[PDB]
Amino acid sequence: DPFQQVVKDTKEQLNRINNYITRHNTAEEEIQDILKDVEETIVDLDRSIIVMKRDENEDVSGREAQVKNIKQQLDALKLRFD
Amino acid sequence: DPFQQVVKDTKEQLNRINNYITRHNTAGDDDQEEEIQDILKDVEETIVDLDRSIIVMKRDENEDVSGREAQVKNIKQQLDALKLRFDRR
Repeated sequence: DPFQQVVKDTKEQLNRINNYITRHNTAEEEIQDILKDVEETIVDLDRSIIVMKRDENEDVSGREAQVKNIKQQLDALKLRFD
Repeated sequence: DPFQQVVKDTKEQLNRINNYITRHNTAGDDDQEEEIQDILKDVEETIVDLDRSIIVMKRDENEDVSGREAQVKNIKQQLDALKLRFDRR
């Protein structure tokens, strides 16, 4: 699952920057840039969830339309049976 | 889905009864007529179940989304604390 891999690698990337700050705290422009890259990645995750809610509402709508079509085919058939 | 198969199958049954009426403007034999009534019964119960399953699907998928949102909020918290730590260098 793509979503889970992105979450994992980002998690991982964040732990690396953290460890890097720890070692350098015990001991800049690049960290600021990396954090901007990560903020962008996270907004993309947010967007992908939104797309997912949309697509699933569409799948649901679509299934409901199929069941209603069967209902209509049954009703036409009952009438025809009369 | 199995949903899609059930739809497939139920439409097929509907078609077979239609074709059956076409071949019989008056009653076929008792056994034939009763089998048809049973198929109508089957179809009717299947509708209730198909409807019910759409409810379960919406539920399940809503849970999947909530899960994903919680996962993103965790990363975001993890980033925001790092940003502050970086600020305090």
